[PDB]
Amino acid sequence: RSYPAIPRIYAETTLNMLLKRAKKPRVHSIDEYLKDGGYQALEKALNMSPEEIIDWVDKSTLRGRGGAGFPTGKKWKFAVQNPGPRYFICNADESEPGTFKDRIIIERDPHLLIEGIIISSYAIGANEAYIYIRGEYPAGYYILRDAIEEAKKKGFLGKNILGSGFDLEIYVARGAGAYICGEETALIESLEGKRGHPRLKPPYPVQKGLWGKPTVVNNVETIANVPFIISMGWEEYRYIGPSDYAGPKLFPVSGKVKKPGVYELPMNTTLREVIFKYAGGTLGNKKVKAVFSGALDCFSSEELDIPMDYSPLGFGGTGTVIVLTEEDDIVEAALKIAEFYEHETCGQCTPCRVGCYEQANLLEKIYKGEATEQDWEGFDFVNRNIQPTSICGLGAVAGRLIRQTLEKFPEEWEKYRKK
Amino acid sequence: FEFPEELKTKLQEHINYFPKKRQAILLCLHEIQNYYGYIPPESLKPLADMLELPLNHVEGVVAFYDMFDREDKAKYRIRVCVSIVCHLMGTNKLLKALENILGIKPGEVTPDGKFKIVPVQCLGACSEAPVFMVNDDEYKFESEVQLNEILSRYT
Ligand SMILES: NC(=O)/C(O)=C/C=C/N(C=O)[C@@H]1O[C@H](COP(=O)(O)OP(=O)(O)OC[C@H]2O[C@@H](n3cnc4c(N)ncnc43)[C@H](O)[C@@H]2O)[C@@H](O)[C@H]1O
Ligand SMILES: Cc1cc2nc3c(=O)[nH]c(=O)nc-3n(C[C@H](O)[C@H](O)[C@H](O)COP(=O)(O)O)c2cc1C
Ligand code: SF4
Ligand code: FES
Repeated sequence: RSYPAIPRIYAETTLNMLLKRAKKPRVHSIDEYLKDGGYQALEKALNMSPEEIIDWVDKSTLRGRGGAGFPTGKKWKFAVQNPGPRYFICNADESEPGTFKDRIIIERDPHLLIEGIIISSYAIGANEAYIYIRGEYPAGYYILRDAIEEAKKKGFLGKNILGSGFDLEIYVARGAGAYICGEETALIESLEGKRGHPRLKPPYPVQKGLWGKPTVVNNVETIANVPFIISMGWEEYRYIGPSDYAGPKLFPVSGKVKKPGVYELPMNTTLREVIFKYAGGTLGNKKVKAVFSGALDCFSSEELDIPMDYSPLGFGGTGTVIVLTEEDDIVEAALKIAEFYEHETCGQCTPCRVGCYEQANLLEKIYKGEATEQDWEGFDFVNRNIQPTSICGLGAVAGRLIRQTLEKFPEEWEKYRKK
Repeated sequence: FEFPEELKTKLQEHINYFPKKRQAILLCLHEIQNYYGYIPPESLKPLADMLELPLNHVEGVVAFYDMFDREDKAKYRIRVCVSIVCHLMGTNKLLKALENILGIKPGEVTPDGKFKIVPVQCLGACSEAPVFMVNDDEYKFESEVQLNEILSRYT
């Protein structure tokens, strides 16, 4: 079986959990997975009640790895308070800049993700599950389609799984180039065969989701933790990292580091340790200027001693680490972020539609030294006014990272004002 | 406009795959583009009929999703990431090397209709920056010599 070419992303682990097999850049098929005790957590899960599974996932302290860190067990509890039929959705859209953590699991250990989907679907009583994978991950799509067939042939999917009376089908949908289809309500709209337009929340998908039914949406990485929680038990899982933000976490590190790639580390690791202890420090040993947490936040070199956890002062987000060094122009980097939001706004909300466009248009004038005094004042105003009336997280953060560069690098921005 | 039997059967497979016909819309458009090298505007009405959707719903979907191209026919789409990491690590060097080999810039198609350079947002392979795709295959750009050898594999 031949798949499209994929670059071999470097992967390293100190925990040997999500990357036990995925640290090797190749597809691990079902026989190899079974030899490691794969699908044995599913067999144990089918001998537990769905309520006991929700309870262990809750007590494990597992939090959403898609970026918001919402407690997973609590999300599942909300879905099961509502009458069925219910749906389970694996979010494999992964389109945030600098983020390549989820593809590592999909392309190398698809049975870890599949086992997690089966247990999670069983826990919430869903008989249909969906993987929504971005269109620019074609190898991941083909790998998943083949792994699901391998699971079906071994009796892990279909009707009456292992004589449990539990039925499940996993469908794989493909995206077609929209970052907004990563937002869970736009993802659902896309699964329903429409334009990827987010819906006003509340209702959250656990109340009204796919076809208006209770729906759980979880990120690939969140799901890949579920077989470990069942296999080890929640207590053992909770000894990994801080007991309040437990478990392995994947950190996609890129930019000006000696060893760019994915690192599986506990969340008590600091940002400084991620860069210098694990990613081998910086290219040419240049000083760190900034760390971009995807297109969401900008951390300065004064903020490297923070933990990589979901605490109020932790790094949070997806764990995405884009390293910029002393030579990198912050204004040129801010322009790339502005261009990203300009290209990805769905355009439903007027301040987001016009503000994402104007922020990039005016920042480009500033960068080229063609901005008037009015363009400078206009850029400042637009940056502060993308969020009003926004119905999703994109409009709420389109100006966030850029505003942080204005506050943290005033001297560099001031140089452009005089240009 | 009528889909050739070989394409029509593949579209029917996608339509029968999901519990509801309309959920197959993106898989069908991906299939149409793969077959023709673009989305022919005349293909939208027979597809809308197969999905049991109004034509304007299908038109709105094609306009929304960035991978779909209704204007230029290309055998190979060279998707070049122009986002933050690849920009920092050498997108301009990759774009100059593509200009030296093929004589085209982003958004342009070669006169033979073989290659089109498509600038895209983050491809999720940032540790391998600068990243590009040649249809479904993905690569890290190393140099013009390395790139030239990659492109020679697409006939
Ligand atoms: N792999 C990738 O590339 C990747 O993961 C990229 C992600 C980029 N994103 C950009 O915005 C990240 O998303 C992040 C915002 O994402 P969100 O869904 O708007 O966040 P929310 O806090 O609304 O919800 C988080 C999850 O919990 C659920 N939920 C919240 N309250 C609930 C409530 N009362 N009852 C029930 N459910 C409830 C909600 O339904 C969703 O399920 C941003 O923090 C970036 O970190
Ligand atoms: C614009 C935008 C893009 C997002 N993209 C993704 C994505 O690619 N993958 C993902 O799992 N979550 C993404 N999210 C977050 C989801 O809406 C949602 O919080 C998540 O899938 C729920 O899973 P979790 O609790 O396991 O993290 C995005 C959110 C927004 C606002
Ligand atoms: S905030 Fe922006 S991306 Fe989100 S729904 Fe409104 S226009 Fe679309
Ligand atoms: S920024 Fe180019 S692959 Fe992510």
